[PDB]
Amino acid sequence: QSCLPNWIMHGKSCYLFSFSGNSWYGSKRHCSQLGAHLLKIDNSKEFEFIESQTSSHRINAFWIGLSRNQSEGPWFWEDGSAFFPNSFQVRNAVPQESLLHNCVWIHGSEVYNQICNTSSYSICEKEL
Amino acid sequence: QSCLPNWIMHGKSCYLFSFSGNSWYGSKRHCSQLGAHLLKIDNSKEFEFIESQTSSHRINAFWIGLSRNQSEGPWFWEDGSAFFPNSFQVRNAVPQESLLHNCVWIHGSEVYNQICNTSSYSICEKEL
Ligand SMILES: [Ca+2]
Ligand SMILES: [Ca+2]
Ligand SMILES: [Cl-]
Ligand SMILES: [Cl-]
Ligand SMILES: [Cl-]
Ligand SMILES: [Cl-]
Repeated sequence: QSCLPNWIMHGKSCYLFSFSGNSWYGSKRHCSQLGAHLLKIDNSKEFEFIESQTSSHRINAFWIGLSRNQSEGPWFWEDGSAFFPNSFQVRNAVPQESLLHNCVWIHGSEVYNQICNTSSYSICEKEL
Repeated sequence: QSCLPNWIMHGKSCYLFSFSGNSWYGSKRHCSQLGAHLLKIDNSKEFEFIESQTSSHRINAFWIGLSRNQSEGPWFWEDGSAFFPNSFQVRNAVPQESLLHNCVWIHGSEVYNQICNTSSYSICEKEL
């Protein structure tokens, strides 16, 4: 069971920390070109691993595979599964301030909703 | 190469026509669990193939992998690539009438925006 050069193994996955700026959509499509998807956080061990990387790279945020379709309405992971705050809650959460903030990125130790077209770094994930 | 039993080959893909009702999100989940994604239409030949199936199965509509994160926002395929009306235009397009209509399905020969949570059939796609 292998990961590609420059991808990091943890748990049951391979990870690319992409230090390049893209909208959330551009990030999704970059991960897709690599046969991967934007990060889905599945458990606490996965979260703490990711967080140990994002908190050590806190100059930019990293787009992840979490988004909603309505400007407030349910968060869903890139595989279509529902969000549960098992490891973290999405931050910036009153009605008004959340307006058009429909995609999610990690910045340091915090997971934030954000305007989808914002240029940021990203994390891709592929199964080990 | 090969497609799974009950998946149909066309062009460079294998297709599952899923005759089971789900939300757009639930359809996304089902395709993801099969190592697949919701239909992405890449070309006119692919569209015409799909349309010969949807127009012969008109009792229900089929969720596909096209959605937007806000109603005043651009459609994107499930791989993050931008939508272009090469084969079809999404139908129901005046501002006020397509609010909360943020996911796309095919019904017969037409592609419509719809309320994401609506239950219908779906089409999964994976590479041949
Ligand atoms: Ca994961
Ligand atoms: Ca396709
Ligand atoms: Cl993704
Ligand atoms: Cl978790
Ligand atoms: Cl999908
Ligand atoms: Cl059309």
